[PDB]
Amino acid sequence: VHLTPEEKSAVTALWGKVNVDEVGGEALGRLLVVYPWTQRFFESFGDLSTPDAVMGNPKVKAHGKKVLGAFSDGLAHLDNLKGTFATLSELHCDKLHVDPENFRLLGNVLVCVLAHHFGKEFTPPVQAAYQKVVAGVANALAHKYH
Amino acid sequence: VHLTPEEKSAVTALWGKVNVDEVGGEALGRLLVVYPWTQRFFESFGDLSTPDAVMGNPKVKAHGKKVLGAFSDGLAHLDNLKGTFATLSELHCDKLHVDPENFRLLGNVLVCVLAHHFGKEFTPPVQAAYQKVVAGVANALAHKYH
Amino acid sequence: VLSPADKTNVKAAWGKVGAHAGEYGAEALERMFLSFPTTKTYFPHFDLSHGSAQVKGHGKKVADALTNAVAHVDDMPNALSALSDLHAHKLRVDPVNFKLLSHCLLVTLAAHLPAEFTPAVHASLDKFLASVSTVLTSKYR
Amino acid sequence: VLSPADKTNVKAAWGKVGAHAGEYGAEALERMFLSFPTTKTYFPHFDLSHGSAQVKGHGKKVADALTNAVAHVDDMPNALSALSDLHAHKLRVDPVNFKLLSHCLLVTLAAHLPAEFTPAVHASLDKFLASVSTVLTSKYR
Ligand code: HEM
Ligand code: HEM
Ligand code: HNI
Ligand code: HNI
Repeated sequence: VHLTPEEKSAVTALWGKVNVDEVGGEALGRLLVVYPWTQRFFESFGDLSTPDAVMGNPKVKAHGKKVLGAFSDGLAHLDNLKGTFATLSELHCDKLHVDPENFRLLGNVLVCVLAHHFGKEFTPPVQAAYQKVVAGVANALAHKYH
Repeated sequence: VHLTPEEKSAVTALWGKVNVDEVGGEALGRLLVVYPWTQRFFESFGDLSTPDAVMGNPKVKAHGKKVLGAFSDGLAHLDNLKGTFATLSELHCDKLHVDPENFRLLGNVLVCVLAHHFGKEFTPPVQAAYQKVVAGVANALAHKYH
Repeated sequence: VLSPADKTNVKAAWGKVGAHAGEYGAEALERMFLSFPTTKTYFPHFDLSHGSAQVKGHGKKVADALTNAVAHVDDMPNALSALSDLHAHKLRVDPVNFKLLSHCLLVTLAAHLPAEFTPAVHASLDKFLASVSTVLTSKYR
Repeated sequence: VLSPADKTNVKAAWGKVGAHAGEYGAEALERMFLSFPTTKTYFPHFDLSHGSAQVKGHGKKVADALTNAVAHVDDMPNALSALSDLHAHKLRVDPVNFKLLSHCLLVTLAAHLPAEFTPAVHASLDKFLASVSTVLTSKYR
């Protein structure tokens, strides 16, 4: 999982430029558009029938903020992701019944959203560092499943 | 992964009844038959044209025995699979250029071979314990890749 | 693509299973829930207790669908059309799980077909279950 | 299956890529080798470091193959037939790796197409690359 100090600094530097609320809504929305079976968890969110219906859905946006908010907090604990996300892992398993494959899909979409936003600034080495991060976070969220 | 005392007991108990020679040869042979692209590493093993040629190949059987022998030794290090397989991980990465997906394929084939041999004795809980082991060994062998 | 040789191997193997299919389906589900606990996230509404009648009933349905797919191995997309609709539009099971059930079905067949589960038949059954999985996920997006 | 809208989206996006296809192919490979080191096991004879002439050349070949797939989007199994043979019988790249290159291609396109890479286009491109991947692994067994 773990990153070099060069990679940790690259992750932190880029994230300082990230609007977490906005990127969160964008990432969750794109997840539901690109992999539409992931909509199964969000029947109570209302209209998800078109890409625009999904991306601009107020509840999708609100939940995206919440999810990436927790992600962002976790970036302060890259040495202990499993501990950091233990209670959320338990919750997603026991209460929400969310297949952990969804965490991996979200990670992939998030990397795409960062690339889209930052363009050439999202260099291959920076991508590699963030790939380590999203893999680590997905693995951490999957860890307490039983 | 992380085995419970009960699962560790079940794994060791079944393994004491395993003919490593037979099971090793069967597992590698079936890997090459069921997922024939895995033959790419074994051009020097000679005739691999038909299932019968693969299963009866002396180098396949030799090399299956060697692999499962190292697997067997690893079972004495269940709480530190990454440490014990660190040397072989580097070897398979840097010297042999073996895609770690191959470790996962072999694990699944091994479980099939054990089920084929033991029949009803390979109960769902025993399978579940062995799935944890083969996953752990595959992850350990992939851990030092770079 | 399933070869003519594959189809022969699958039909013969499933023929040997015969009326045990329903039982083997339930066993494969039990093996899947135990070995791959994340798959239980699709059945929180099920009773998953030991010997669950609900799991047994579901195993029968899965088995019957596979039996029908074997009988129509030349035209599986059409045979499994309604089932493909159901998984894509309602159940929405992530595609990665189909490999997990397929493996557990293979393991179940191996444990019950000592003479029949040759390397060649092993290969054909694996291809068949992958083909079924492909059809069942063909309408997901 | 690619929808009419998918095909419109893929053609429009690849059209915007235009003369940069080869460059983006090389960049996607570089991204893959750095983000997913296991993929390097298939190129032990390659210089894989940044600025590699071998990677640049290979990038062009991959891009050209994708351009041809776009041109024959309704007949990709036949258009990519020789390439599918090459991967199945010679190179024997494990099928799991095609998703890795596909993701890195998407990331590359996202980084270069700010206006074009909408969520709908994103979805279509992902489906397209998955379809190309399916064709390239269709003859493995
Ligand atoms: C070869 C693969 C599979 C086959 C042949 C199959 C077949 C079936 C069948 C026949 C039904 C019942 C349809 C009906 O009652 O109208 C069903 C329902 C269902 N399947 Fe699948 N299935 C497969 C894979 C999977 C996998 C991998 C999962 C999840 C891990 C899954 C989850 C479900 C669920 C949750 C239901 C609804 C059960 C209920 O509420 O009663 N299926 N499937
Ligand atoms: C969309 C996916 C892919 C496309 C379109 C593609 C296309 C190509 C093309 C056009 C060639 C050159 C064929 C020739 O020289 O006759 C090639 C070769 C090759 N590909 Fe693929 N490929 C894909 C995926 C992959 C992946 C994922 C890997 C490994 C991780 C891979 C490994 C190789 C290797 C090792 C070669 C030989 C390179 C050499 O020796 O110069 N390919 N591919
Ligand atoms: C595709 C499904 C899915 C994914 C990929 C996902 C990925 C993530 C990730 C990955 C980075 C994080 C950090 C995260 C964090 C959270 N999720 Ni997730 N969640 C998902 C489905 C949910 C659902 C469903 C809820 C409950 C929402 C509701 O209706 O209240 C949820 C609720 C939460 C909550 C609020 C907890 C509570 O209500 O007590 C947090 C925090 N999450 N989710
Ligand atoms: C792709 C297939 C492949 C798989 C799945 C695989 C899986 C494993 C597993 C998984 C349980 C283990 C424990 C293992 C252990 C070993 N392998 Ni693997 N190996 C594989 C391809 C090789 C090859 C190739 C060699 C070299 C053989 C030779 O001819 O020299 C090898 C050599 C070895 C050796 C001998 C090392 C030495 O020379 O000192 C050991 C031990 N291994 N291999």
